[PDB]
Amino acid sequence: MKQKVHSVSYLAKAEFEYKNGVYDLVALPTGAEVIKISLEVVGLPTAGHVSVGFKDESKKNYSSILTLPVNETSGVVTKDYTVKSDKIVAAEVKDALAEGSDGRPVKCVLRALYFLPSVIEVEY
Amino acid sequence: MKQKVHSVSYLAKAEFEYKNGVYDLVALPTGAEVIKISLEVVGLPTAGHVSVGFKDESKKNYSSILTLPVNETSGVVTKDYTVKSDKIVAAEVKDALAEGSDGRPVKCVLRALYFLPSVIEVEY
Amino acid sequence: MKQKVHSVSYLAKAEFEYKNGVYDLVALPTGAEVIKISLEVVGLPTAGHVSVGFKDESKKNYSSILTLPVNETSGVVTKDYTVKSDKIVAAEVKDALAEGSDGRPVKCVLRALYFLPSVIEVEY
Amino acid sequence: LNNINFNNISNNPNLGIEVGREIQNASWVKSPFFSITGTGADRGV
Repeated sequence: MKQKVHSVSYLAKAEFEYKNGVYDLVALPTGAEVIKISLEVVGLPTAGHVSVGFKDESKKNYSSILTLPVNETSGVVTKDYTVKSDKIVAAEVKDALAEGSDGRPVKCVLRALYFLPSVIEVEY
Repeated sequence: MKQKVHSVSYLAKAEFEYKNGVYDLVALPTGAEVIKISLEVVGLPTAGHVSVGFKDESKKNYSSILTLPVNETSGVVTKDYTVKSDKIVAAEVKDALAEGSDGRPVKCVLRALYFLPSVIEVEY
Repeated sequence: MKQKVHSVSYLAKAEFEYKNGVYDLVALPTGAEVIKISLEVVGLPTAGHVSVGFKDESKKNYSSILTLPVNETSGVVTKDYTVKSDKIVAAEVKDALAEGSDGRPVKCVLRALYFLPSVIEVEY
Repeated sequence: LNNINFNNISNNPNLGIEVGREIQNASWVKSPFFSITGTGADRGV
């Protein structure tokens, strides 16, 4: 029994304030082993969607991987990802107005747990 | 592309024996990045609920975040947490009698994967 | 507040080509803290199931823990595991023919995030 | 908070750009005419 495993893992946490726009949340290296993406809505939104996905450092390669309507206020991507030139995790809010029902601004927190491309050899 | 990430991660595993009471399972530091809480029931319970949640080191600030009835015997919190003075993960069993249907006592295992508040700067 | 935690974590990624057979994907040490198993299907299968489970290094102790039909193409185990002599994560495909609808062979990727049995003492 | 900077070492202070006191000019060409011209009666100019 012998294998190569990723021994280095990072967590990136980034906040944005949940109104229309595009935000570049997490930067990933080539060969990164993205194993968890979680999005959370802190507050009480009244209308809008948040779409998180992957895009290039420069060019317009955005593609949503997780969509969150107002109601559930939390989500996790159902899929695991190896970074292949799509080195930006990004989130866009197309519909959103002011906070709503609270008076206090609505937050969105994205946490990305990913393993670095480096590998080491271990036998058990 | 440059950011700060959490580079230190711990897993805490704690067992309790699934009968009425309150147990302080996992201790977390301020600023900890709790990214996974999982609860497991080893055995065949006959009646009861397990509620895991957060509470203070001292004062009575308990609030359930995951409730488990008898049937499913396993659960994971759907939400991610930054520790803000709620530095105890705790679990309470309000209804439970002896093991039931087995003769062998029923176990509950809680695993908490969390990232330490420390950050480092990385550019990719 | 003082505890012992697992401070060492590895990720093992292994590919197989999605046709009938048994594959030994990930090797785990005794006392390993398996906290995530994820299976992914890269391509468009037409018929078949993939069952991932645990088996011994030698003897025929295979038992499926996650079954994936053709349609969903991705899955994650709902349960957390401490390695007790079942030190092989294995995957079997009982039904599968050639790629189907694509002309390009169908891949399956398994990622196993697990914490090493070592513990350290920390107080917060 | 803690989004991708995209900034470079350019817009990072603590650096302190230094500029060369020496200027080098963009003149190198030399036309042949100075060799042609002369006070002799037989020079081209």
